[PDB]
Amino acid sequence: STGSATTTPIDSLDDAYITPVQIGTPAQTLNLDFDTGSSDLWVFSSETTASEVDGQTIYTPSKSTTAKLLSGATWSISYGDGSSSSGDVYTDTVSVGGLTVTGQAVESAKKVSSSFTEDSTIDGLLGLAFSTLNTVSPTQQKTFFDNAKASLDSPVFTADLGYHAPGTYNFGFIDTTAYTGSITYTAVSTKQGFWEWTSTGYAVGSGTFKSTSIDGIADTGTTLLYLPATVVSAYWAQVSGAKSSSSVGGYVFPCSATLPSFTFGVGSARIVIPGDYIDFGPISTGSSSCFGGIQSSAGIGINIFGDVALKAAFVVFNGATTPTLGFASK
Repeated sequence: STGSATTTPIDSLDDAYITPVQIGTPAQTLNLDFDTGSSDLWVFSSETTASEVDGQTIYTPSKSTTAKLLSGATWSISYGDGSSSSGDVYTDTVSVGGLTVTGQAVESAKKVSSSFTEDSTIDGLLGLAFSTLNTVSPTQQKTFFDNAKASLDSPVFTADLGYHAPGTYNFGFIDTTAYTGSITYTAVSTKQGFWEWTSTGYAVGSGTFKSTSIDGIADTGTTLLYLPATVVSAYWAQVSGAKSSSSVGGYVFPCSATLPSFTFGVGSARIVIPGDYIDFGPISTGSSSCFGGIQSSAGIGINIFGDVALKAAFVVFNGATTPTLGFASK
C-alpha cells in the first residue's frame, strides 16, 4: 500500500504545516501537524477542557463506531518549545492520504497548553519519530508509520515541504518526479528516538564550504533551523545590522536586509536554503526588526534541522531495519 497527502502551511510564514487525517467511522477529518521529532498521535477531542478549545476541530470518539477506549492508558507530553498536552487513549481507524491503519492509538487530549489553544489551525499532532519516544503509559504505543510499515510497498515516508506553498507527505514510495538530481542517503542514530544524523558542514552565501560534523535531528515539527552558536554567528555576521537580542529571544535583523543563502552538507552533497527562507518577518506587527530563521541551539542540547532546512529538500525517512535519511534538491 501507499498514501499521499498534501500538507499546507498554517500561515504566511510557514510556521507549521497541517495535513488532513481521517479518524474513526464515519471519518472525522482533523488537520494534524506531522512531527518527525515526536511519537504521539494526539488530538483535540470532545474530552478537551472546554476553555482550552478555541476553534479547533475535535475528535469525538463516541461518534466513531470503530473507537475503543484503551483501558487504563494515559499520555502526557512536553515539547521542546515548552508546550504540553495530556489525556487518555482510544484505538481507532486512521487514514492518511488513502493509507489506512486499524487499531491506531489516538491520544485524546483532556488538557492542552495555551500555545495549542491559541492556534486554531492545528487540531493535534501526528508523531513520526521512533516509537520508543511514545508517551502512552503503562503500555507504549506505536506511531502511525510503525503500524503501517509492514503493509507499505517500501518502509519509507517522504517529506516535501513547500516554501510559502503546499507540499506533500508520501508513505510507502519515492516519487522520483518530486526532486532533481539524486538522493543522498546518510546514517541515522535512533539512540535518542529521533531521526538523528550528522551533516558534513555548511556554507554562508557564496562563501567557502566549512567541513565540520554537525549532529542534529530532522524535525518537521520545528519551524526553524537550530545550529551551534559558532555556525549561527558566522551566518548573521553576513547580514548588516543583525544581532542576537536577549529580549526578543534570538537573532533579529533589519527587515530591509537581503539575506544570504545557507548551505548544509549531506555527505558530499549540498542542500541550499535560499535567503528568503530565513526571513520570519517582523518581531511584532509593524516593526522593522525581523526574526531570523537560523538560531542558536546552545540552549536546547541538540541541533535541529527544522522546517527552514527541510523545506529546501526532498527528504526520505527510510524506516528499514537500519534506518537512514535521504536528501535531494528540488
